Amino acid sequence: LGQEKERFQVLPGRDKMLYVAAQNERDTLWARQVLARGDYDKNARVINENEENKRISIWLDTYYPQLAYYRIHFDEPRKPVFWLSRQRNTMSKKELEVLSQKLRALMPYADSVNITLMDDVTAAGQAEAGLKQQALPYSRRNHKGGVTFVIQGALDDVEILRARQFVDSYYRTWGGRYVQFAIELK
Amino acid sequence: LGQEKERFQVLPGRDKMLYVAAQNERDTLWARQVLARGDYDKNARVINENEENKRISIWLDTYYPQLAYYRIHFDEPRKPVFWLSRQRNTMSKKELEVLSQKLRALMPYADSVNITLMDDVTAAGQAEAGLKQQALPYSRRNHKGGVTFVIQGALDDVEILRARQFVDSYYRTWGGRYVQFAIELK
Amino acid sequence: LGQEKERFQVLPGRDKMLYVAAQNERDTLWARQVLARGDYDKNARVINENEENKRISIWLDTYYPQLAYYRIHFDEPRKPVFWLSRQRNTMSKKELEVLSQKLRALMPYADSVNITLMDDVTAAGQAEAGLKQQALPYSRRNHKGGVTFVIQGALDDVEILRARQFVDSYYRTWGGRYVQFAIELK
Repeated sequence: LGQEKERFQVLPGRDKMLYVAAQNERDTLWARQVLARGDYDKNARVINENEENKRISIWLDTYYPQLAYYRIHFDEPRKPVFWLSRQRNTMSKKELEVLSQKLRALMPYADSVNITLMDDVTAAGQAEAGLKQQALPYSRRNHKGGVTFVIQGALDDVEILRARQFVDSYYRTWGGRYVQFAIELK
Repeated sequence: LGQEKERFQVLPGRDKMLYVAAQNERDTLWARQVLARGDYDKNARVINENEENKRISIWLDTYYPQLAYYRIHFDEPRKPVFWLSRQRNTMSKKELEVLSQKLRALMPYADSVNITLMDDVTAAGQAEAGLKQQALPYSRRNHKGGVTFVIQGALDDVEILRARQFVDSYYRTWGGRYVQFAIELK
Repeated sequence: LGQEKERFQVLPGRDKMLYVAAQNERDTLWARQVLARGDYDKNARVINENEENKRISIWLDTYYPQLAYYRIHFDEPRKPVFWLSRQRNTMSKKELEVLSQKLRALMPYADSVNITLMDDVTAAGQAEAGLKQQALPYSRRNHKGGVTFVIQGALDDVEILRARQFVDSYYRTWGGRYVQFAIELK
């Protein structure tokens, strides 16, 4: 990979394909272009966290429709970590091993998929803390199966930016399936 | 290094790579350019305190998410010092040796990473003292898990500058994870 | 040194480097330029009191952070004198010999570094006397760990100049860590 060794990871697939793991969309596009140039399109794929999370969510929409979960993390791409709700889980260890097996089959570059339970109260508390940290007025509204944090009042361009970066960061960690943020409209 | 011996340090890595330690961003960019010219990009890396602190923080966000800490200092780059909260520490000596080991692995140029406990009350007091030194009006607001110092009133261009330099200096020493500064908006 | 024998001193270093001691910034710049011309940059350094005081202060900020001190004087550059607070000293003779040893190592051109205790009440009294000498109105404000002298009223261009020269002189002798001067704003 050369000077690109820090941006990308090449992983072997169970499907005999090669996977290039990228860190963002701009690297993903560029990497796909390089592939589409040397004609490796049929033999290699470029992956990223955001796309893979969307792709697996589609599959879950049809196979595990009532599933209470957060997000998959790929800090170690050969061993992704699937974050599930601790409070809202209904499945036994055996059923969770089945899910993990089916997730592995969907990600040919993954040795295994670890299912890890995450606390809902913690999920919402980390959202609150980040808003308190920036002395942002907000209302926490608890609904059935989620929480909305409504950010209130006017904010300057800097504060609008700093709040957007917090929100973006939160979603990258937790996904947008449980806690959501919104901006007050008056 | 020649006439550059005072700005940079060359350190060997456990990964067989060479590390050039720089003092600021402008030296870091220039040093990377020199490397990108002689084609040492694949064999040498340029490091600085600010970038390394951000890089390790990312890793801690996922592996030690509840960790109460300040900052890593590199006054001796082969032996960085990781400043942890004395009051908010929950880990035993053994758990702190584990952390230190994992920090070492992340910094191939470090012989060891020393974990040092720093007093929260001291952290906030040094922030206060620096504001008192400049006869700056401020409110200290104690929150849960932090302190905000809100600098009040109008200030002339010189005083705005001298307050920014204090704040910048404070953050370089302590990081921005516990004590924060803000400017009053009226 | 020739006609330059009165402006500069050449001192040998323990590090095998040669040190040129200069009296001001303009001589320091000029001396560095001469060196950067004959290619002695890698073998000789130019030093001055102001820069050396800043350089050692940085080191003390991290190694002796609570240290109550004034300034280092180089009237005899091979034997600098480090002025410490007599009232606010907490260290024993042994601890002060340790400090002196570490200061020596930081100044390869110094045979030894003498640590000398200076009286805080004397430090503030010399500030007062110099202001009384010029029939300057002022308020002495005693704070915790320092004194501010606030110079009051309007002054003509000559008096503004004479007060600036006193202040500049004071700081050169005592540093700016204990007594500070300020100008009243009305």
